[PDB]
Amino acid sequence: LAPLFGLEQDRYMTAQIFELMGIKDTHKYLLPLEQYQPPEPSPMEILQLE
Amino acid sequence: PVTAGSSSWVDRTVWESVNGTLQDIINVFCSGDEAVTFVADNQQDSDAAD
Amino acid sequence: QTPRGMIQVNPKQLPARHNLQVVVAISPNEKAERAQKLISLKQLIAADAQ
Repeated sequence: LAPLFGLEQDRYMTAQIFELMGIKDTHKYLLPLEQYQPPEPSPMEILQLE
Repeated sequence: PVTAGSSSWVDRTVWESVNGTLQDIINVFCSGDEAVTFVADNQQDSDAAD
Repeated sequence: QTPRGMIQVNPKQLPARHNLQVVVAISPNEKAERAQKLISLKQLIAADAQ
């Protein structure tokens, strides 16, 4: 079921959770999805690929 | 204080009752580190409640 | 704290009561429980790499 349950879903979920107990997650706790831009590949990843 | 021979002592229900309920109101509302904490419905304004 | 320095928040900029839930009669130790909630949330969020 992971294929559906990716990133956004997870963040929403977790948030909700938080939002029940610790509210303002947005900006001190968990980076907002709009800005959670994917990581650049490492030199170790790249050199092993080539 | 009805008459000199009557030994007009007076009971203190009312007083032992008030201090009772007062004991508990203070224990409940003035006990905490704080009086109140606001809470928001949205992460949009969570940063203001504080 | 982000720049660490009084932001003169035009108060009128604030939200309305409409949006605001208030609570009273806080436990003197709400701190500790909030903290344990946070560390539990932390173990959790660490558990999932996504």
